[PDB]
Amino acid sequence: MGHHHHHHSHMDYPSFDKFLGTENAELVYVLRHKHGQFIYVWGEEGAGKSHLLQAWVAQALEAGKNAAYIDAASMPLTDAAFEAEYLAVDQVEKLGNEEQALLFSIFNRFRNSGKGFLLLGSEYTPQQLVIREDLRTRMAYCLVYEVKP
Repeated sequence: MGHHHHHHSHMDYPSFDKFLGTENAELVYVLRHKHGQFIYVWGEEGAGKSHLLQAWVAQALEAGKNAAYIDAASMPLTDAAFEAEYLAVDQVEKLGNEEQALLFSIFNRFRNSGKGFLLLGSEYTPQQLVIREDLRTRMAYCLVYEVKP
């Protein structure tokens, strides 16, 4: 249920302070629920936080299934990513060439098999980001979800 998303550009404040009991509760803050197969978010999560991405990766890992999250602005993409069934990519925009074609191939392997779980987050939009048209068309297979009421 939902199907409602309207671009309300607010929440530009970090809002954080020292906890700071040094608990392992940081893992509990990660532990969330799963969601749709192909989900693209912008703002509410994909802003260099990726905690919901890590949650989604972890809940898949618990099922004995392969899952990984990659910072597209901190870590490079590898062919090893094809081992994972659940992929999460945050800060997608800085994709260059090989990694972008690799990602494209990932999209194909997903759509071809009828499998593949993907979660992307950034600050703009999939059809507005500076990417090649071959990848951009594949970005349309991912849903756009805003957690805004």
